[PDB]
Amino acid sequence: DAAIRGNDVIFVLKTIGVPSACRQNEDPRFVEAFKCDELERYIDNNPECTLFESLRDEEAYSIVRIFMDVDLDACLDEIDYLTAIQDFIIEVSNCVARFAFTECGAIHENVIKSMRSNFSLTKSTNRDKTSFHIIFLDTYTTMDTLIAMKRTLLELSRSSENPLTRSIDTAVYRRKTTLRVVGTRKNPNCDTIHVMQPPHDNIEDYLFTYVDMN
Amino acid sequence: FISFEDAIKRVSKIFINSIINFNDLDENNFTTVPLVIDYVTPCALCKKRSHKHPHQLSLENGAIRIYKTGNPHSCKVKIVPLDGNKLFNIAQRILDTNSVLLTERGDHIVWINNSWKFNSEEPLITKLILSIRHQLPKEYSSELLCPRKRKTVEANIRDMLVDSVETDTYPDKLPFKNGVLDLVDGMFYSGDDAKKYTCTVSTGFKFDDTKFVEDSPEMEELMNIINDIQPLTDENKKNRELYEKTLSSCLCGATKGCLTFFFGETATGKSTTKRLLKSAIGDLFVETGQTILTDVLDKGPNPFIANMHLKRSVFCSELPDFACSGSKKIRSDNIKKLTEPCVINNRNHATIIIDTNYKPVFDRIDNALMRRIAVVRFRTHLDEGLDGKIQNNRYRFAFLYLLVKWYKKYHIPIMKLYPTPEE
Amino acid sequence: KRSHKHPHQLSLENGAIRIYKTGNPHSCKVKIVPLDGNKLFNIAQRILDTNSVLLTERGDHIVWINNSWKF
Repeated sequence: DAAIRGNDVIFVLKTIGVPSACRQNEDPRFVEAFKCDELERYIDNNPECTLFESLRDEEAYSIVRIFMDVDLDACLDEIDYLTAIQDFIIEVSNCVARFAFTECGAIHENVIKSMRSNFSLTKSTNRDKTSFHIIFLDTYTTMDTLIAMKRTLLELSRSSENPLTRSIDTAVYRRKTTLRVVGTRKNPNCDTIHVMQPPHDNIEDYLFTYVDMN
Repeated sequence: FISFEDAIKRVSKIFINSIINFNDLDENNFTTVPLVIDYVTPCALCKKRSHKHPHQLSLENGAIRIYKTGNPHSCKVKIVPLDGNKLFNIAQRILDTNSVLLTERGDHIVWINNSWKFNSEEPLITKLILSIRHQLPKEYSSELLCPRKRKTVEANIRDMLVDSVETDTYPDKLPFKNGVLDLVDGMFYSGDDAKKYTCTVSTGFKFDDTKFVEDSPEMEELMNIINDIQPLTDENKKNRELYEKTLSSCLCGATKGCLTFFFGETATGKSTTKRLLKSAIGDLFVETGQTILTDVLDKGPNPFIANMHLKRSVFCSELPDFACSGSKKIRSDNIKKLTEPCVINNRNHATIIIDTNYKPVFDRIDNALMRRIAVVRFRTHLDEGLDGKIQNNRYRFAFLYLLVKWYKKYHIPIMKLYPTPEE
Repeated sequence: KRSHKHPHQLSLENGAIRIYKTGNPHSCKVKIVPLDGNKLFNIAQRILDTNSVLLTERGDHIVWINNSWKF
């Protein structure tokens, strides 16, 4: 299949709501492409920038990692946060494994093993809000599988009652999707950003468009 | 959604204390006006005492969230979600683990105690539901202590199970009662690692790696014995290969359409190899007599026709000489009609093997029979200690190592047996 | 891990017993245990703990009454 083809270039939009015509012409002021080292250097030099991660062409290469985001408007203590996240991971992993076994024809056990092997966490500097993006490193999937999984995840979010599960924002499984780059400002006049976790100190693990099969 | 009145009843049930501004709550301003609680008893969310701040309700994702004004850590957040059934959610979660499956036979298979089991006159699904309750969240755990609710969940599981799967698909894995042994390299899967192999049969005994090692005198003297049986003599140079292949093909899981006869004289260890093989296999190995091969199996009852179901190998011996007048010779029609891949869902892969001391005679012969005749013979002509070794069965794993090595040499390249039309 | 130098700690919440590691809670796992459950379930547990009911390979249920096994 892909074999040698492995995505390593990071495609970035520098402003939300880019015009389509500028995108088709690769406007240097709205569309750019870095590497891992180039991207971290660009972030380090400019701390006030607004960078947003997305793909460029979906009709040729559409191999990405499995991404969802969560947002409760309620601060929680540490231990309940750990229990909530563990229940979150077990539920989501079991559900997507069932979907892959049923519709994708994959095997359940290796899916759960790869997905429970490694995962990354983020956090928000807000004291009244708890938002985080999780990305699974050793799981790869196309766009159509994700939009099919959209309906499954939405009934799962409706069905469960754990506080972390009910905030699964299902709209991020759409065509030409974009996700905020971690450690980068969202609004030009907003100080709320995302922070890393001690388990992972590398930005390559925080970008879903980076594909590296081991 | 549900009517607003049911929602008010649910939120009132959530809070132990009464509500003084209940009358002020309406269908259009139920997310703005604060609610004041008569704090005569501690609230169920957090014990504390006499909260001084009103709470509030928010509607997201078809759920009502209760949050206390002021510091958030004072009172725990509560959510009334998913106006609907809870037992359906539990049934969905249980089915999501792929612990219960449906087969074309009409029955169900359940994964309990690291084993796939199917049985139609006991409630296995309820046992599974009771057992798996630990993996579910805490609030779902106390819901499964009532047998009636377990019956409801079992009914939901039965309804939502439409597709059918087929078991026993990989012929390259030999099951145990506590795992599966593999033929590619010879290492033993145990526990959930063997779950992906839908095996419904077992050998009947444990597998232990301590006896499955190579540096020991036991299998050294085992090759001593087999060289006493099959020495590396030129006369055996043609035999050995095929002989070894046959033994390794005793382990194969695919259908067998080729016969295999062993010719020899009396007191020639031919019956001893039966014991060496049966000790190595277990309950899967089966014996047969001369009653069925010379009689029509499609006429009248035949318990053997039902019995070979998922048998691994079948052995036929003590055949009387068919050259005697009045002795009813074998019926080749039978030997045609067991060589099929199925003899009414009679999944059959048992290798037919025969030890005989007489030259077979056939009523009628064509190309078809000789295309599937294979012959092997043994060359030597007493050690009673190995007999005790076999009876107490310490020589299993040392022997399966030889079968695995022979399978590596011959059967891993291809699953095929080469017959010898010559006789 | 190795010996959990930070001592553990216990708590009760909604009738559930919770165990968590002090210091850095992320260095261990928080465990939850239900307290009692149903009363008839507890009676069944107590009866089963006496090893008075057994199941055979054949599918029979044998009980121990009046100094004799019966089925």
